[PDB]
Amino acid sequence: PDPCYDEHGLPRRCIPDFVNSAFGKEVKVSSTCGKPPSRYCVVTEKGEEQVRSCHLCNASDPKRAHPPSFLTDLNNPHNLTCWQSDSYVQYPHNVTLTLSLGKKFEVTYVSLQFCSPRPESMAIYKSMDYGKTWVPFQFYSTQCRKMYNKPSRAAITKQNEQEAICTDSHTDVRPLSGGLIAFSTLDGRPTAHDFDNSPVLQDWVTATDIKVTFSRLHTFGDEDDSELARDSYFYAVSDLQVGGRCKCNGHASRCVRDRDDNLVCDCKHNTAGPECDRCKPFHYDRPWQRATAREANECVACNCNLHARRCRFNMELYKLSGRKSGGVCLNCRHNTAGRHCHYCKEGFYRDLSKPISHRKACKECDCHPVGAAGQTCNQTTGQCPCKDGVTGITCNRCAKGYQQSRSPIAPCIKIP
Ligand SMILES: *[C@@H]1O[C@H](CO)[C@@H](O)[C@H](O)[C@H]1NC(C)=O
Ligand SMILES: *[C@@H]1O[C@H](CO)[C@@H](O)[C@H](O)[C@H]1NC(C)=O
Ligand SMILES: *[C@@H]1O[C@H](CO)[C@@H](O)[C@H](O)[C@H]1NC(C)=O
Ligand SMILES: [Ca+2]
Ligand SMILES: [Cl-]
Ligand SMILES: [Cl-]
Ligand SMILES: [Mg+2]
Repeated sequence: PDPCYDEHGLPRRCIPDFVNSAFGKEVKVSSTCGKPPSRYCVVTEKGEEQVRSCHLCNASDPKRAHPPSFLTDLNNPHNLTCWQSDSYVQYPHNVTLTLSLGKKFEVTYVSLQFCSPRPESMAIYKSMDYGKTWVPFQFYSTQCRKMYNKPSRAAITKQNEQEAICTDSHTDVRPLSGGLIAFSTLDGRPTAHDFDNSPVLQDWVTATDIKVTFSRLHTFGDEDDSELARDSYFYAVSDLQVGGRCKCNGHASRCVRDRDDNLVCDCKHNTAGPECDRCKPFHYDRPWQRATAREANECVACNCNLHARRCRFNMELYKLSGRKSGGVCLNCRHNTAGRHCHYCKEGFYRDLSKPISHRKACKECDCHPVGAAGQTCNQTTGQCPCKDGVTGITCNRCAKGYQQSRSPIAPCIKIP
């Protein structure tokens, strides 16, 4: 039935399936050819020598068009579909593709398959917010310092596992077609074998949005002086994939769509939030944790003895509890008061025929106006303070050895 839970009832860690989060998703592209229609030449090889061809890009024409929708469409090797950029975009100048996922993902690989020859310099970035800000995932260039101001193949140390390497790898042509770029978020990082227990990595792989930027271009022609180049140079890619899973903090087996049309974890274990990053309301007894293989870490309910609908977590009480219970109740109802709403407030006492949860569990003090030396009774017992000859819970009768008078000042008087 439910993978988020045991054979019997018990919370166990759960993860959504690894998928290609890009598939069929519309990517935004800085440029697309065919408006206005345009000719493009491509120089290529029969292995010993250079052969050059020519073609047209027409947005209008399906057979001769190349939309951004071809980046994520179903990839068939034998029948290829390529997005193609404009021409005469080249350093400085970049073509940029961004993919909004609408929700936070754990990204394993970002991978590209190029129709043109691969870029001399390109960069992958991610966004953790919703497309406001961008931090570098990885750089690719022949000259790293000159292009991106990054050292060449910088070692990754435990000290910083979140820096982006810039490599000269995957900058080569050949291939002038079908070159792959595969970026791995966890590759060469010292705590990756430990990922589940490695928060900084768990942060690293977390993205809402993914951006690819192509900067410098190979010139495969390749006259000096005044050369109005006979050859156009562009960027063309048949496939863009980002592999990974919806980020649920181990608290969900799946993500789903809202009544508000938003992708969110279908959150289990008494958790809430788009990432399951925090506890569901009234569930504040212990603090929030990421589910692990060893520990499910379900948010547990506050105990209000059915007298309060909201509570808050107190870390200090949690600690002094032996890290057992930290919740305290808010705005107890039904004339109760205290951490757990476990006692009646002043002016009331605890009727002990009724269970602590009972809505009537706290009776109003009924303290007899004449036989009692004061109005507020004992919260736990119900006993009113009793003037000298008087007894009863309510201070309503005379003791043995005492006789009743008609006086409101002195109701019970000792015999001889
Ligand atoms: C592009 O192809 C379309 C086919 O619908 C054709 O009508 C047009 O003449 C071609 N060139 C353009 C759009 O100028
Ligand atoms: C290539 O794919 C398109 C997609 O509709 C199809 O119309 C076309 O016939 C395919 N070409 C071949 C040779 O299979
Ligand atoms: C193009 O890329 C440069 C460096 O790649 C980047 O700083 C810039 O934001 C991009 N284009 C713009 C915004 O002019
Ligand atoms: Ca394609
Ligand atoms: Cl093409
Ligand atoms: Cl390579
Ligand atoms: Mg092409």
